[PDB]
Amino acid sequence: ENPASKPTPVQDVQGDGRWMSLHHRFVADSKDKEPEVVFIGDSLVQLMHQCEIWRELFSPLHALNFGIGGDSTQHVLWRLENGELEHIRPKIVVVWVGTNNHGHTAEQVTGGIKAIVQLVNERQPQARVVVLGLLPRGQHPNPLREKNRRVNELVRAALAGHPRAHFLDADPGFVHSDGTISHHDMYDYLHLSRLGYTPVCRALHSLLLRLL
Amino acid sequence: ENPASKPTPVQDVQGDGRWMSLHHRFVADSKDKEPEVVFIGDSLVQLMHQCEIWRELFSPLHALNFGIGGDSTQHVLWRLENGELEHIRPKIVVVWVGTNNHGHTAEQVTGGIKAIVQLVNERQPQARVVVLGLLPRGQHPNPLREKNRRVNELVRAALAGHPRAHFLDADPGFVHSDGTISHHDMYDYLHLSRLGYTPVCRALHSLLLRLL
Repeated sequence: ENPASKPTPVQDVQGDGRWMSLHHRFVADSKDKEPEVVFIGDSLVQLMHQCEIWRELFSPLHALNFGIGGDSTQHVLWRLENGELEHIRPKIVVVWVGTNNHGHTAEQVTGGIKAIVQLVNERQPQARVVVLGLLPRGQHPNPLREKNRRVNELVRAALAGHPRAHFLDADPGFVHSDGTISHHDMYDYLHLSRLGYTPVCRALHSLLLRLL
Repeated sequence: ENPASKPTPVQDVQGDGRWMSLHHRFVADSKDKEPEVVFIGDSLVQLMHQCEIWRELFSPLHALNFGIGGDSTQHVLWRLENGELEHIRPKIVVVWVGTNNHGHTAEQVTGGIKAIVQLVNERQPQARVVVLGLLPRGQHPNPLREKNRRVNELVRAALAGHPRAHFLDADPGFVHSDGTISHHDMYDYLHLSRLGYTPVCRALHSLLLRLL
């Protein structure tokens, strides 16, 4: 198996059960609500709900945010299989995950993203899927930039022939000419500041509006 | 040794060097600035700079935020020893760390907090130190709540006899009568929402103003 595409929950090694609490909250959300758009992924998804305004762009679209910080592809795959797509019939599912897949190759991460798209295509066949590219990270040039770029190439190639599957590069050019990423854009060179989120969210929002 | 009080940097096992970038940024901050207050700790400190307004309460006090998500006590101790207290002469240092010290007992975590206070007392003897209590976490009752409470008891007892060392319980009562924490307060039952931050920041700000 590709570990990136074998669905598995996060194991609690801390003791407070937070990841399963989040999953259960989302399951309840889907049971009780009727979203047009559901967003799922890692902290870049989750903190959009706080740290960008979410309220002005995405709230109007009738959206649920199932981001969880730290998730890898296989965790998002498990969550979609285990309740978060039940009781709903979204028009669009937005996926943003793979930057946390440490120890997986770029090809394995791509297989995890492809597996997520396929599950959504099975469980929610009416939905369009939007996959976001993995953003650059690290203050300076480093292997995860190359990795992330290579996933993006491979995912873009995989989705090119997919009528209702859409790859979106949301990066406005966070890596400057000198190789650096500004902490004004990503405060810790991974996570977006409010300023970082603006261009990202703008780009997503445009696409969503087109599709919708 | 108590692992919580043996200073050690976070080892990069991902490859993008972000933790050392953050440390180096803070070192540069201290080299170039003249804070009256420096805040140091984990993500509860770091995201105050974003996710609470920071700008209206803490900015006026001439403050630097050296929070880093994921740090344990020993990481904060290393960072203070390795450059982040150089070139400055703050009136107050605010410490908030120990919730991430997984695998350390409550007594070991307390020893790490005590070690941090002692280092600040050595390197910046004019400064008052403010330690925040560890907040509850997890949606429901769990061992980390008891752990965190027990650190708070032990730290409060340790600091009681310390003229210029101040323990602040900033918890307004996030654990409700039914044992639960609301995701409106902590979106993932650890990290504070903007709403969660308001009472916390209010309480800190009051204390700071008294002291100052």
